[PDB]
Amino acid sequence: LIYTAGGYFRQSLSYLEAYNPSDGTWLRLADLQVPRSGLAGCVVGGLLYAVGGRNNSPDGNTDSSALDCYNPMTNQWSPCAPMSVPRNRIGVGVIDGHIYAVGGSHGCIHHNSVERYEPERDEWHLVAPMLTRRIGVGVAVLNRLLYAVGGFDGTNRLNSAECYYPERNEWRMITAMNTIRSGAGVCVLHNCIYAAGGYDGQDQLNSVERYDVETETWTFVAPMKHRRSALGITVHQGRIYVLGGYDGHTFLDSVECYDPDTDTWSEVTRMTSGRSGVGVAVTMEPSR
Repeated sequence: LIYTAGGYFRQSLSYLEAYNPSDGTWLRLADLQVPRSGLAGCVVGGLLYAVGGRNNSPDGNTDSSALDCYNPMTNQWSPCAPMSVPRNRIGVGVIDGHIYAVGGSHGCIHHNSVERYEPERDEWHLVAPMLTRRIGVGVAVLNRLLYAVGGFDGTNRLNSAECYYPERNEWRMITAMNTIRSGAGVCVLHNCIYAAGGYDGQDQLNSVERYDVETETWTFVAPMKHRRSALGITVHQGRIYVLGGYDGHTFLDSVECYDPDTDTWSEVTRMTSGRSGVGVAVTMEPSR
């Protein structure tokens, strides 16, 4: 199942829902302990983690350092140790069973800092900072290297990308994308990094481009049907799924699906309500 956690629709949301691409159903699961938008999702050892984000409520506006863990076998959330700082509009990636938290914001602070979570010790530790402050950064892992793509440095939006080498603890700039994107969806499919949609400071985007490590080159592929920034993204069974987002007028409930064999996008479902800034990941279906 494709799990979507939190998100925004003029309030941060607490929803955890899981899409069955065969059934078509949306399953409604235990609410997040705290309503959060701008968070990221990932899965380690079959557990779903909700990382960072921000609680936009009618009574407050607090960025979040929280790490929370959802178990599909108990349908229960439990908290983890938090990050060293709050990180709204965070990106995350998983290497070797460890969660890397990348960039994000805390008030006016635009982070270049990066930290690493170890599930077996419930500990975070800071690692080398990025070359660039990036909020709304897209994050993907390819061959155990961690890529940070695009984002917003507080003044300019970015097409640059950089690559973290864990065992050298250093960041290195790579070829920049063809398009400036903050709040894009970035994931890995087969052995390419995909960057889809986002915001260039003027328009929300429908274009999609993919990075080949071998040629160190970004190539455009087919665009999505709907322009969207702050979309959620994941990979399920060899296909990319993009969820929701914001198109300058609407918080979308559209979910589109990319087939790399046909280089075609299609709309496959709608979320139960439109939202942006969700955390998305894929794990084992809730045990019932």
